[PDB]
Formats: sequence, structure tokens, C-alpha cells
Amino acid sequence: QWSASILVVVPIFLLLTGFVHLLFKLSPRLK
Amino acid sequence: EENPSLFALEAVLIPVGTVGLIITLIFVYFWLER
Repeated sequence: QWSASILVVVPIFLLLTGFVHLLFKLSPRLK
Repeated sequence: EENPSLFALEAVLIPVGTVGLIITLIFVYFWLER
């Protein structure tokens, strides 16, 4: 069985992880 | 049943919240830049 929340959240989560990597690349000890 | 109860489900609030977070991150990067 498929869930709308799972299919939406997977791509959105991918975008969020990409953003985290974007900031991490320009931030070593900054949080 | 008053008003669309299904419109208060999990799949509607979760994406908008995440989208807001992402937009906040890019806005933060832009502000910090220069």
C-alpha cells in the first residue's frame, strides 16, 4: 500500500538534505 | 461533518512546513552573503 505522505516527504526530504549539505560545505564549526 | 475534515490530514501540513524550512535556509544564506 502507498501513502501520499511517504511519496511527498521522500522528495521534500531529498531537497532538505541537499540544503543541509549546501550550508555544511560553507560551514565547518559554525552551527 | 462541518468543513473539509480531510483537509486537516497529515500529508497537507507536513510538506508546507518542510517547504517553509527550506525557503528559510536559502533566505538565511542570501542574508549572510555580503
